Amino acid sequence: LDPKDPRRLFEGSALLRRMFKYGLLSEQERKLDYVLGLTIHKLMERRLQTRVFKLNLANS
Amino acid sequence: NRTVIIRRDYLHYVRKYNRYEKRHRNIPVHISPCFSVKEGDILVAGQCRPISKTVRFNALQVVPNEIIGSVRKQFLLF
Amino acid sequence: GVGKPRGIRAGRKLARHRKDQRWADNDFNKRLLGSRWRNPFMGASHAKGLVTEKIGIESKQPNSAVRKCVRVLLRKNSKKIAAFVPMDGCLNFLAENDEVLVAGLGRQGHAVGDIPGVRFKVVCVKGISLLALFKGKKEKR
Amino acid sequence: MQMKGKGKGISGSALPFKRRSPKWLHMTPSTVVDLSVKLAKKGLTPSQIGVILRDQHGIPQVRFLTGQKILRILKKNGCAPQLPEDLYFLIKKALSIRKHLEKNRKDKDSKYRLILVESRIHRLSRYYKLNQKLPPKWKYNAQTASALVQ
Amino acid sequence: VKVNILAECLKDLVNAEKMGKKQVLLRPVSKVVLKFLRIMQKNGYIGEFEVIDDHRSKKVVVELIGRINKCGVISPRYDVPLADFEKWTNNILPSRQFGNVVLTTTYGILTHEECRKRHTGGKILGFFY
Amino acid sequence: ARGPKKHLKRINAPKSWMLNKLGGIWATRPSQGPHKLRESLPLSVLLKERLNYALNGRDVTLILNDKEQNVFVDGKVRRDKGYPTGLMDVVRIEKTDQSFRILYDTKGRFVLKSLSKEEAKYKLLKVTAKAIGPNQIPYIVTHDSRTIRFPNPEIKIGDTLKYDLVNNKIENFAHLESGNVCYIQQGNNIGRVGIIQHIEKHQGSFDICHVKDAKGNAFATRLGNIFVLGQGKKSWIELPSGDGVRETILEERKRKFSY
RNA sequence: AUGGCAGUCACGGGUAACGGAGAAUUAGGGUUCGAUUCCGGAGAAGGAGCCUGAGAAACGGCUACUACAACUACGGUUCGGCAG
RNA sequence: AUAGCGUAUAUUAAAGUUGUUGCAGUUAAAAAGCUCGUAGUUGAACUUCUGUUCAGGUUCAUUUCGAUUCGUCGUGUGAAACUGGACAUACGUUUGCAAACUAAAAUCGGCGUUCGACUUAGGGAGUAAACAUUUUACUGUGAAAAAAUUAGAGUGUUCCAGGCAGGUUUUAGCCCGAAUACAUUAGCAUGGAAUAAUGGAAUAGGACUAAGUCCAUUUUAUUGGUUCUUGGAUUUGGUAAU
RNA sequence: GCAUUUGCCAAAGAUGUUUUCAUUAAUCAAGAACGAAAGUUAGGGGAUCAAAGACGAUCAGAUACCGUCGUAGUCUUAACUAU
RNA sequence: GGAAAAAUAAGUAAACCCUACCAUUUGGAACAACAAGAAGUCGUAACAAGGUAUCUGUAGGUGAACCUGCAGAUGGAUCAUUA
Ligand SMILES: [Mg+2]
Ligand SMILES: [Mg+2]
Ligand SMILES: [Mg+2]
Ligand SMILES: [Mg+2]
Ligand SMILES: [Mg+2]
Ligand SMILES: [Mg+2]
Ligand SMILES: [Mg+2]
Ligand SMILES: [Mg+2]
Ligand SMILES: [Mg+2]
Ligand SMILES: [Mg+2]
Ligand SMILES: [Mg+2]
Ligand SMILES: [Mg+2]
Ligand SMILES: [Mg+2]
Ligand SMILES: [Mg+2]
Ligand SMILES: [Mg+2]
Ligand SMILES: [Mg+2]
Ligand SMILES: [Mg+2]
Ligand SMILES: [Mg+2]
Ligand SMILES: [Mg+2]
Ligand SMILES: [Mg+2]
Ligand SMILES: [Mg+2]
Repeated sequence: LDPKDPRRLFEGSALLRRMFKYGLLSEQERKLDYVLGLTIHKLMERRLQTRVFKLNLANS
Repeated sequence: NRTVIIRRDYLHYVRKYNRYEKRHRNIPVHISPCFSVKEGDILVAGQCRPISKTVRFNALQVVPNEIIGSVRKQFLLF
Repeated sequence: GVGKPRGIRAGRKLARHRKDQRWADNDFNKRLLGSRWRNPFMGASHAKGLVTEKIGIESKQPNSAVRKCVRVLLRKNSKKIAAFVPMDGCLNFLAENDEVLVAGLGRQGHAVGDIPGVRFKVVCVKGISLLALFKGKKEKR
Repeated sequence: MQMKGKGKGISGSALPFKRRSPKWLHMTPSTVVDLSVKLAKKGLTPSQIGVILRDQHGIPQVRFLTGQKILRILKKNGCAPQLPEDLYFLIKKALSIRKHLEKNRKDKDSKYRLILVESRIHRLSRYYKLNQKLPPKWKYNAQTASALVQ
Repeated sequence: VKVNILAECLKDLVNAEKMGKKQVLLRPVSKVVLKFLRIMQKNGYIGEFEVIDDHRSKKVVVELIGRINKCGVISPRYDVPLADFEKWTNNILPSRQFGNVVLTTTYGILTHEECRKRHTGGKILGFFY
Repeated sequence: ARGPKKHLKRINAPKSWMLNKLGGIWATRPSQGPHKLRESLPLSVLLKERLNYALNGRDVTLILNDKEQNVFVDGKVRRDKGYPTGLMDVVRIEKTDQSFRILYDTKGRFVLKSLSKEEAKYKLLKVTAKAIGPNQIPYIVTHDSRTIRFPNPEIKIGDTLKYDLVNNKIENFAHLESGNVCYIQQGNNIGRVGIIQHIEKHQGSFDICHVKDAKGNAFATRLGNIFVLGQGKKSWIELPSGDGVRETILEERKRKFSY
């Protein structure tokens, strides 16, 4: 879409806002183009599993 | 008797090939004596109640026109 | 230009051409000519039948072997069928006149490279999956 | 190059640039219009008349000088050659063929050639009729041709 | 016979840059041929160009820079809603970086891109990159 | 078809009722009344899902059947599970003296506006047809299927009247003409309120209209969908969701979460 | 009175064809399905006829025929039609 | 692969192996032996180009300015093009509105004039209706049911997904929701300058204009008779680079 | 498909054009004109070569490749056949 | 005056029969026929100029492949020889 598309401007932002609530992109990574460079390895790390362990809350 | 057939010429689009083909619908038109007919002229019909099996259109405005021969050959996106 | 015509007004032409030149496809020509309905199963995936007799058939070209086969009579269809009985001892379970469930072998047409005119597989004896009869701990009558 | 999948070239004729009339010549449009219609009266083709005015009386392109195309000049002056050169001639030879064919009812190459020539004539009729430049009921068959012979 | 001289002229030209010709003479020319030309010129593909007055239908001579990679027309000039654009941009153009799909509009003739500005576009004409 | 339909399906019942998709399978089918099927809100919907005074289905059955009379529509008592309360109506909940406007959202959902004993008096009527009937007498008719006897003569067919329910009296009308305020009863643009720009009639069978409003937006709709909410800028009733004006999904965000 | 339709495919035939909303895979374009919750249509064993009513040729109403289902003291009877 | 996994059959993709996009056709399958030819398909080039200036943004550039920060705004130039105006033999005319300024005339004041305020005339601009041959095609909005697809909000224990839910620390009450997009094909409203087709004055006649004459006719209470407005028919004369 | 001379009959390309006409055109289902041989019908004609056939020879076999003869055809008029 | 059975004519028209035709299925045999395979049998066509070449068309003959006449094409065993 055009960079000033009523749609993009709204859905684009909201998609990002969601990448933020789940913390996949850091504050300083707004621009949509970044939505793509997302490792499945990164999205895997934000799981109750990957977290409980990386929170020294488990032995493994 | 005071009834005529008008032929409309339109194009139809073809989703796949992204192009058109020619097509023609024939129409039963009723002609009040008032205007004088002639074959091969453009006519204006209105939507009048069913007058017969086919008829459902009456002539309201007639324009005389010249086509040198075949009315069938004649095909105009009028 | 090439053979095909590139007119914006000539869609019709291209259209009819494709519908026509398309009969040259067997896959098309096949289902289009209700051919599937005329085979022994009448389109069906499987068919029940009665064993008419266990016959054996010889392997082809570089292979030489006695294949196990049962001649079956399909129920509503009522046709003579050539059916290959699978694995090793298999035919030892098929008693003549029992009820059998048959299905095709790799796309209905060419039989396995080895077999001659057989187009079917036998999967059930008296309504008992063969595999089941093939492994002791399963079933037997 | 008309009815010819194989033969084709370039005869000649390229009107010179300068759209005005040649210097050396002096002739009010009218002067020419007389010669033109006079010559025409004698029974000439606008096709042939123009040829004279070029070969004889140094008038390269009557159109450039009058601001009028020959056939037009002629039509304005009643001296209009009824049937156009185009059709006229084609029909002429189209006919000549038929006569020759008769005494040579076996000459096949000529049967063929006529087929092409008669074909053309039907192409002109289609045309000349559509430009309301010839009555719609016009029809070249054998009687249309012999009709002009009388 | 002849048709879409824009195509006649266009390829004659491509054949030029492709052969490495220093300049080209396009024989049958029209307003279209010229507009397209000044659009390529304006975008910087072709160089200076002169129109000779053939008392019949002008002849044009276009100087060849050496940046034209390809410039052709498109068979029947289909109609193209603004919605039909990406289809053609990903289709004709070698990238999302040389956007040059000339179209005809009611708003005249615009670059593949300009048509999005004016917000209309319509029938395809040709392409160059 | 067999005869005349008689039910209604959950799935098929208008999005204006903001209905429960999972709900059941049906939905109270509006009873033939003052307003058309689609343009209406059967009471059961009005109390159960709307007000929420009722709840389960039997809850209604009590309310409208109870010998006390708890529901009033335009100064009258109603006891029909699905009376089609329509646009610009006035509903009173006896036992609490509640007064409501039956008006559409800006997003097209039926909204209940709370009125003061003041507006609860007047109700806005739109003129259906106008012709003279029996023994030389003039009759006017309102969308609300009101039939009027001896009405002021300066009233053209597409008018809008202010009605004093208390006296079943008319007062201050106002036709639709370049320069008025309007509400659109239905369409891809319902719930909007703006200034009429001009009305281009095309007679061929369908006239159109244009409009402006707060943020000066351009609106387009067919006359049949224009309801004159007032004459010359001043609206005549309090509107729901602030002023009758909807926001871009973009304006909603910036107003709420301020993006 | 003699027209009406037709290669811009009439007329006729096939369809394991009730039409849509939609369903499966899809770079784009396509390919194949839609009995089946929404809508519209058709039908209630086949076929025709009708009473009644605001409303159906209804069909969980009636009449006759074709083929059938249930009882019988064989005289006669059935509010006999599960594609709810 | 894993509470799942084989198999049979129809079907999708791989199939640029049915191809409009996007195939092949000397020899691998495939140009007809060859010509004519109505349907069909396809068709050359010309018709305000262009310039000047103003304005609104737009961008981009920046030996640059003011603000903010974790990335934007304002300002200036140049530039392009858009737009929209205007004017230039140059896309319109009437109306009503509004009007913006100017040329005269009036009135009022001071000393016929120096000047000022206030009137008639005047078009832009500013809307709405009537016109620019007729369509194609494109813009845009009206219409395109719901459910489904996309999709916003929303921790149903995640999730399928439902459309709910959020805060009792204002709790006989509070806050917030049920949004949005796509919908091609045919119809409607509408903006339009390109391509494309179609059309206007050539037998002549057309165009604009004045008068004359004849036919037809609305309002004049109505009927006549005149006249007259309004349409149409001609004849003539004038105008126009016919 | 067309090569002896000469004479008629209608035709054709290309070139040459400061001649007219001014889109008249490209290709084409239908639908037609042609299309060596061989072959067919009814007449001509019949020199040479020659399918079938009759013979010699060659071969294990030869009604085949060589040799001696020979009918249809090959030539023609008028029909038909289309590869 | 209303009104049951009965009877009546024109009508809608069930079923049934006859006369034609369509669609969809399904059926049939000895001998025959077709399909596929081979170090069956007889010979050798074709490739090699495969006994001095294949091949196309048409015609005629023959255990068989095929031979033969007339006309072609090289995909040939030639891209070539007036002095
Ligand atoms: Mg055409
Ligand atoms: Mg093998
Ligand atoms: Mg040439
Ligand atoms: Mg009810
Ligand atoms: Mg109406
Ligand atoms: Mg049918
Ligand atoms: Mg279907
Ligand atoms: Mg249903
Ligand atoms: Mg309906
Ligand atoms: Mg059941
Ligand atoms: Mg697998
Ligand atoms: Mg295949
Ligand atoms: Mg002007
Ligand atoms: Mg010689
Ligand atoms: Mg012949
Ligand atoms: Mg003979
Ligand atoms: Mg010997
Ligand atoms: Mg001899
Ligand atoms: Mg063998
Ligand atoms: Mg041979
Ligand atoms: Mg033979």
